[PDB]
Amino acid sequence: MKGYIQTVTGPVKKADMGLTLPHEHLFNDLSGVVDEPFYEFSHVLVDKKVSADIQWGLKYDPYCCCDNMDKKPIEDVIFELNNFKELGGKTIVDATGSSSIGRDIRKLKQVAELTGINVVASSGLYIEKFEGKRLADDIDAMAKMIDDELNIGIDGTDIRAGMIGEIGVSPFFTDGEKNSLRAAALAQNNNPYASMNIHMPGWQRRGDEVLDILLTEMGCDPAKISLAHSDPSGKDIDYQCKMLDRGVWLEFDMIGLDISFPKEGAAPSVMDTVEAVATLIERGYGNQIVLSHDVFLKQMWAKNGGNGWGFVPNVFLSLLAQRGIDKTIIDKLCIDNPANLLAAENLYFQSHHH
Amino acid sequence: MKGYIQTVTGPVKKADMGLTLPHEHLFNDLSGVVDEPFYEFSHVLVDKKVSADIQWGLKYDPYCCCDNMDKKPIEDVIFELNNFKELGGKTIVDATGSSSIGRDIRKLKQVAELTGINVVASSGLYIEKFEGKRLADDIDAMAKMIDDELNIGIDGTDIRAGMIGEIGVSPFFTDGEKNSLRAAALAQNNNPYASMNIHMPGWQRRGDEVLDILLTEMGCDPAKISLAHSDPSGKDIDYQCKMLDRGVWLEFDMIGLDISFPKEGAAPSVMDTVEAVATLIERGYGNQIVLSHDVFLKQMWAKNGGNGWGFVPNVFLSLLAQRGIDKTIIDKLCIDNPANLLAAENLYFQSHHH
Ligand SMILES: [Mn+2]
Ligand SMILES: [Mn+2]
Ligand SMILES: [Mn+2]
Ligand SMILES: [Mn+2]
Repeated sequence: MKGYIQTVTGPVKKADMGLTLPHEHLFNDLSGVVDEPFYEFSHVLVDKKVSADIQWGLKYDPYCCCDNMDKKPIEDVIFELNNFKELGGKTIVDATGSSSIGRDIRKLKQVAELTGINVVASSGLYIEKFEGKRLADDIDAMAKMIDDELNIGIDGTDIRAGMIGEIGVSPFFTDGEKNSLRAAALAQNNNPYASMNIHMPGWQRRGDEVLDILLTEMGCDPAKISLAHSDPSGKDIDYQCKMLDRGVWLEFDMIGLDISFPKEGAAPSVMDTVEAVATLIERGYGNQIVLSHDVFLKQMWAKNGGNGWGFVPNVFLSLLAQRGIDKTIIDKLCIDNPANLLAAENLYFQSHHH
Repeated sequence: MKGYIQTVTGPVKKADMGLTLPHEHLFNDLSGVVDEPFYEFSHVLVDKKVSADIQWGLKYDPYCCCDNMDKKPIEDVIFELNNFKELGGKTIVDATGSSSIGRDIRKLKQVAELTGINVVASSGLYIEKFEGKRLADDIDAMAKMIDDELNIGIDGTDIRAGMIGEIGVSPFFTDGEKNSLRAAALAQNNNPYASMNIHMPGWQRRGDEVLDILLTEMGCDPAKISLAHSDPSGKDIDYQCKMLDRGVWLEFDMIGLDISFPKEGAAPSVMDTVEAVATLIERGYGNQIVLSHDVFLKQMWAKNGGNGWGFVPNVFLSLLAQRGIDKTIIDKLCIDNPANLLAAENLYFQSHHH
């Protein structure tokens, strides 16, 4: 009851969230993991500024380009956000939950004030590759940190997070990552409105072991848990329905990503995901799906020839409609659904303790 | 023997062609078939100038945008060509073979002179949708026209074509289109160095009936025939090998196209085509494959965030190398192969008659 989201400028009631994107990165910095150029052509990308003129290459080796991986200028973030705003965009979640990946709580507040968009910050440790020993801390300590960031503030400020995540599960699902997941669960069970977004290794099928921890062991409310990067398992209907049957949300947050990673594999096409999401809706699971773009690289901005933050509510929703999905469901996918995931009260834990 | 290509500034010997793109459009104009906006979002595209900022939409409804479909400014063509030149690009084929689709023989010559790139013009009637009654002419008359454009010149000039094509076979393969194919065959059999490029309905499997006409009926040299738009049949190995076994070239000319057409279907991904082409090479057919981009819309230019004319020799070739194809074959795919298709002498017809 009384569902709401804690934004960077205060609480917003569930009914007031409107068109919402539940998994994006407004301010992140991946500067400490620029990769060496992977291919013979990649060397020319390395020191170049991201623009439309190098999409040809960035779509095959995004991580070799320093600029692509560097901090995001506020001017550029606001320009791209004004795109979403023009379509009736009202709320956006920054899933940059850790200093490991450049969370910038003060710029998030700045952008909310300038644009009037509801901006939700996150708290959560990422994969061991970025976090190192931070995942080896006591689970209670890690949980306390997340609890403080949700209820008191971040980085010495009074600006609070509204989501737990994105919690890092790597393709190696390390013992530290498992510890991190347990800490996130403890924090969630102390915070009646907080959803938990899990970064999944999308080209793997690790959902059952993740949910054995969150659901079976830690006793979390499945309706407050979302599995990120579900997109690359979209052809695997049996796996996806198995997860949905455990009561969690599947998040297709790579819509319009349009990049091939030299290691981890190539992102599904928009049409691939249209078919997956449409088939899940036909199977009765429309009320358990959320959609986003996971903008996390400068190449993804529309001003650079990427798809930006308008693509899901404008293009993808139109594609679903052409595929014959009913308008009533389509209208829920980017409004009611993310509002319920992010803001509905937990059914198992309705008190916040000290 | 003595293989060569007739370019817009004169003959170039086969050995001097270098890095060659055998299927592109430098100057074309599709202004008379702008489609109505297909989707709810498409209306904003209609009157906008193509830029990186509307790729989001043009990738799903390219033909509704008037600017995208209009004539190509020479400044823009030269900028994009200088990209290819920088990679050692030496020769490019404009497959705009008809006034129906805006062939501009004088601008082709202009660009060759300004850039030093060997530019090959084409002669050939397109699909009935564009050509109408022009396909209902006497086959001998149609053949004479193609013969004159190869040997005397185009549009009152002394600038000649060097390729027959792209010959229009629509998804309806009309009687007119069949007539057009026969005229192209007659012209080829009178022109010992001219290759014939057939626009195929790529999401269909019409190759056997096309080749029954060209090969069985008209007696053409299969080694001078290329089937365009083979890309969307790349998963259909049995069909593709059946065509290759008849001795013709398969052209994968949609590499880096990255567009979904609302009717005809979505283009294969670059990685899809990497796998198809690699598997054909592993099957022994590497000497029967050519590669191109089919740049035909302003959205495809690199300056707009498309992949431009550098993508095949830079990115695709690197991808094939990562997939473990041998360098000796990779070096042939964009040099020896297109030179042989375009410039080798016909084995069946070695005299030009009047
Ligand atoms: Mn993630
Ligand atoms: Mn993310
Ligand atoms: Mn064509
Ligand atoms: Mn073409």
